[PDB]
Amino acid sequence: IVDTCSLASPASVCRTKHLHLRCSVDFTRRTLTGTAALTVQSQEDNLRSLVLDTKDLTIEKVVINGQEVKYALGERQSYKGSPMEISLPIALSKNQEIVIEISFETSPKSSALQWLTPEQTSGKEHPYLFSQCQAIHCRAILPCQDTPSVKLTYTAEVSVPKELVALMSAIRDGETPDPEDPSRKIYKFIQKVPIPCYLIALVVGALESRQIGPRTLVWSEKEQVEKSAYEFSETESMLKIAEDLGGPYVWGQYDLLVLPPSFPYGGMENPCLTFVTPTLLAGDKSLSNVIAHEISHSWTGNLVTNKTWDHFWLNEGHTVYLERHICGRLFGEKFRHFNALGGWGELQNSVKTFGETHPFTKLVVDLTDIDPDVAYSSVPYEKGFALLFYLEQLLGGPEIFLGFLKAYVEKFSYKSITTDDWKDFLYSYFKDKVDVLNQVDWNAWLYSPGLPPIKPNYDMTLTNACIALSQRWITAKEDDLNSFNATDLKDLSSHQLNEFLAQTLQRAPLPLGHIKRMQEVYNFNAINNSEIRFRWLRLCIQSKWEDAIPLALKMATEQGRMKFTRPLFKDLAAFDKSHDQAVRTYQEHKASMHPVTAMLVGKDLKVD
Ligand SMILES: N[C@@H](CC(=O)O)C(=O)Nc1ccc(OCc2ccccc2)cc1
Ligand SMILES: [Yb+3]
Ligand SMILES: [Zn+2]
Repeated sequence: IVDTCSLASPASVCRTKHLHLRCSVDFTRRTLTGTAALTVQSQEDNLRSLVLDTKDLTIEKVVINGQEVKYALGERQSYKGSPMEISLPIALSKNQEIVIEISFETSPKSSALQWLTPEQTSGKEHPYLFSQCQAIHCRAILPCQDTPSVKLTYTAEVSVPKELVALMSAIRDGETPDPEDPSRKIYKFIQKVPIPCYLIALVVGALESRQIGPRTLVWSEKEQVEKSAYEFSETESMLKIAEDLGGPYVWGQYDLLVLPPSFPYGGMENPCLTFVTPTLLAGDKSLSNVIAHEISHSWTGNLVTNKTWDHFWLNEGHTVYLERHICGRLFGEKFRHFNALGGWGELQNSVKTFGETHPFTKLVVDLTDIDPDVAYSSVPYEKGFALLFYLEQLLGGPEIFLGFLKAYVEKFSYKSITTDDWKDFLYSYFKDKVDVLNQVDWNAWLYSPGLPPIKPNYDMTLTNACIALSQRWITAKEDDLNSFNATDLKDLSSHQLNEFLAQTLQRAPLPLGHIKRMQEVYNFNAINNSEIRFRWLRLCIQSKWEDAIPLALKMATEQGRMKFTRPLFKDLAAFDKSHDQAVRTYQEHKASMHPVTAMLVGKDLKVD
């Protein structure tokens, strides 16, 4: 079996067991320079040459056994990058290992990194850097078998300006002055647990920490540290629940790093140090479900890993399932069901957007010649969760299925697996209910496009009030407008307000006068909760409210979480009154945008 997203030699020929990383972070040249010492193990006899993934990497030299060797860079294959075939002096046989030392330089345009000028940061005095390697961007930082089917420990030391701090997806070893006498510190890191390379992460900036748990520090620039330490207080209690569900948390520390507004995702499950968007800082902890989710990846994702990106749903489907149990443990089973039903709604939106026969709406996909960033959506999260939730109900409830979940984590820990490994284990574990398992339409669930063949059962308690109010607005006529009032919101939680807007948004456009009335009675303009403001502005713009144009333009650019930024640029482009300003705003911003985000919005807007 082969990973169609990688150009490297497959795990069935050789495997990287370890990486030693020495490098310094160069803010003036906007480059990472250093050496990548890979311990490779052969899986065959007479292994004379292996191939690594690269993207826009400058190779300075490839040293083996103190001596240089003959390497070659192949032709670029668009988004995949270019294959780097290294020549081995002495032939390897089964399980024989060799260590290879690549001196490399990263391009300023690395799709894995965003370099921020001081003016792009909170503290206007210092620069900032961060990586984001998932899915296949690790090769844009260094030569590697850039596939999730390979796992490896790594050790790292990195030189940065002594006024700054380096952090990695590892335990911090310590800080010492650089060997070449610059004004630089050389920070050290160690990761003892085998991880896929997409989990290698690096941040370099004016970072400042604050402890919020026994195994948790929150890291951010000085001006965010205080609000964050508050927002994520619940973190350790979520960790404890996660361990109960998943088994022991094996990574040692669980730190949190709150990144600059342009971080592309809500969170990245970097081991030991989760990355999160600043858009979670709502000031009432209401978005802590994202934290629960990242915590859950410490088992589903980071311990048991999808073997290729075709089986990405294993990572995310299970993690969303654990996420919603943690929140259910914390706030009640009726809340777990509210969140699950909301997810089905987001799945509905994804299928309608792509189209119900579209290949990206299948649970298991084929990313041959597809850039994984382009296929990314809520489908693997929500169709994967739906399947696990349907199976929970089919097989006798959450207690029974969480037993399966923990056994599943236990069986495949430290491994990389496919949809079949999962399904075959489900059958093994539930060998006493095989006749129940044979009732499920596996082909449709796993391989058919569109909404799943069957919808699970959801408790409606917390959802009913959302439906009542959305339906009143959707069907409102002139003689209804005067009766709407802020008391409508009186008993609705932040989560219900959001779901109200999500439901209303599915029936957009609403009449313009109706949306003006909504602002008039609810004052949604004044809410800064990002999930809620996101959907409110989408509704205003799709309903042709010109006054919402600058609001939407502002949110789309003042932060770069793609979940918010892409749909806003897309709505603004679709609205004739804002189309031109949308396209010009993008073009004026694409230079200081994250590289992947810049590219995706461009394709969205069809610019260039
Ligand atoms: N940004 C993180 C967020 C997180 O970890 O929660 C992330 O997982 N990114 C990501 C993951 C997979 C990708 O490609 C695989 C794929 C397969 C099937 C369908 C769609 C995409 C591309 C990007
Ligand atoms: Yb009426
Ligand atoms: Zn996830």
